[PDB]
Amino acid sequence: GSKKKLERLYGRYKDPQDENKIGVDGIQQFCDDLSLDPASISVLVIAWKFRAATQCEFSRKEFLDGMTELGCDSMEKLKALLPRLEQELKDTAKFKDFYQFTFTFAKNPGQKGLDLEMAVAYWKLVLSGRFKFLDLWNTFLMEHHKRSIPRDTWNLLLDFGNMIADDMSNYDEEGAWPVLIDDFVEYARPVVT
Amino acid sequence: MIKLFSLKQQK
Ligand SMILES: [Br-]
Repeated sequence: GSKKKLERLYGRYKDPQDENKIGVDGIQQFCDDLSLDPASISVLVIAWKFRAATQCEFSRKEFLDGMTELGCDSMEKLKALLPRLEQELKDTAKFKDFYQFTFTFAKNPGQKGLDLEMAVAYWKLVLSGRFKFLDLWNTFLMEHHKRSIPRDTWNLLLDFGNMIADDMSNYDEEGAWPVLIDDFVEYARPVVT
Repeated sequence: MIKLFSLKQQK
């Protein structure tokens, strides 16, 4: 009898043209109800707790299972959890999952890579103040017109950010680093010396 | 939901 308030609350957001998903306007309302910027990290966290497949929509099962898992039948209970969830992102292993989730969440379904502009936007979001070289990294990619970002390069950039020194000296010129990261270093090394 | 603005202006 707990699903009662939850089913009703789902009906608030469901796409009129598809009962099995929360659509564009529904996502806009859901965010509006939470008093959050749709594009905020806080919304991203919620989707990550929902285990959402693709940005800008939730399946009827993504919403119900997710809210159920957090034990929330309202939008205030959800809000009350935000910080406890946002803090949840201190754990290194928990943040990695979130970070890697961001890739598959952000990209188009059925395509292997992530478009550059979306990747930058999502990097700014998740990796802001985690990465000393973010600004230079995005610029690097924009200037050379790499149109797409592979999963391998996305996932490993995290590890790169964790271990790279202010002067990049500890970076081994051999490495097991994906080409794109290595190119960045060979570009970025002069700019810091 | 970065793409939500573009997807609203497109629908
Ligand atoms: Br589903």
